[PDB]
This record gives sequence, C-alpha cells and structure tokens, in this order.
Amino acid sequence: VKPRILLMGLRRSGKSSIQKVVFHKMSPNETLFLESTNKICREDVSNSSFVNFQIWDFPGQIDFFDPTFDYEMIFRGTGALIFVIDSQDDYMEALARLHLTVTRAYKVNTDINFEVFIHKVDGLSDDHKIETQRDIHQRANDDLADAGLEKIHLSFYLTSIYDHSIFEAFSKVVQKLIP
Ligand SMILES: Nc1nc2c(ncn2[C@@H]2O[C@H](COP(=O)(O)OP(=O)(O)NP(=O)(O)O)[C@@H](O)[C@H]2O)c(=O)[nH]1
Ligand SMILES: [Mg+2]
Repeated sequence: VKPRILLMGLRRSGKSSIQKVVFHKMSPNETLFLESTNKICREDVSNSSFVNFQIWDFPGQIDFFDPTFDYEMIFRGTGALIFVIDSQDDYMEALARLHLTVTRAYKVNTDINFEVFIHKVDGLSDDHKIETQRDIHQRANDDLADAGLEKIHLSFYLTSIYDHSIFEAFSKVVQKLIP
C-alpha cells in the first residue's frame, strides 16, 4: 500500500508552496512564482528509507459545484489530511471549511489523521501565535462537539516555509503513517 497525504485548504493558504518546499526543496522565495492551482497535483514519494507516500495538492476550496472528484474514493485511500490555514488572514471561513472537510472525510474513513497547519506564522509575534492557535484549537474542537463528533482528533501545528517548522510538522505527520 502507498499511503496518501492530502493538502487542502482555502486558496492562497500556502498548499503548493508547502509541497514544493518540502519535497522539491524549492526555495521559499521561489514560491512567489507559483500560480493558483487549477487541478489536483499528485506527487509520489517512492522508495523511501522511511516511508512512501502520495502527496495530493488540491486547488483552494471554493463554493463551485463539481461532483467529479469522487471524494469517497479519495478519502477511502487517505492516510493523512492536512488542512492548511493562513494565520495572517481571517480564518472564520477556513474554520468552516475545515469542519465540513473533516466531518465528510471521517464519514468515509475514521482512520484518517487530521493535521491542521496554522501556516505563515513567520509573520506573527511569538505570542500572537499562542493566541491564534488557542483560538483555532478552541473553535475547531467546539464545532466538532456541537456536532457530536468530539471523538474526531485534530492535531495542530504552527508552520512556516521560511524555517524548519514546516519540515518538523510534515515529519510528525509522516511518522504517524509508518506502522
Ligand atoms: N509569509 C509566508 N508566506 C507564505 C508561506 N507559505 C506560502 N507563502 C506565500 O503564499 C503564497 C501563496 O502560496 P500558494 O502555495 O500558491 O497557496 P495555495 O493554497 O497553493 N493557492 P491555490 O489554492 O490557489 O492553489 C506563496 O506564493 C508564498 O509567497 C509561509 O510560510 N509564510
Ligand atoms: Mg496551489
């Protein structure tokens, strides 16, 4: 089996940058040249001296009807779902889509590891970080409870492509997919 890791979230949250930086060692400064993602981009990690994975980079979530992705088929084969959130922008909508994403996925596969990347933290005071994470952690788990889905576990990470934090976070995600 080849474990799948999904990169989801609203447009511009930094999904593609994360993929390029972490797996293609693209420089963080080069990500300024990336363009909006229009189709899902699958990039596999094969023959790993640790563990092989499929990395799916999704275009940002928008209210556009297109029942062509067969999400049940995607989630069924998913090991980890990373929801990326831009911490330097309003995230109320981000939280709302995280809720729909997580619950829809959980309905198909309860073994999915849900990882929340509170991204672009490089632009926050080393305290504003604590508050943002505390706020996202609180609301997200509160939404889950209001739905009777408190059992769904959400891990949170403070990340930035401008330092080791994004690698440290991705590392912990991959570790959890190695039996
Ligand atoms: N400050 C900061 N900027 C970041 C970080 N990660 C990405 N960015 C910036 O955010 C921009 C948008 O990133 P991008 O990867 O295109 O976002 P995306 O979610 O893939 N967008 P879409 O969903 O439209 O394809 C990048 O061009 C980059 O300059 C980060 O850790 N910190
Ligand atoms: Mg993208």
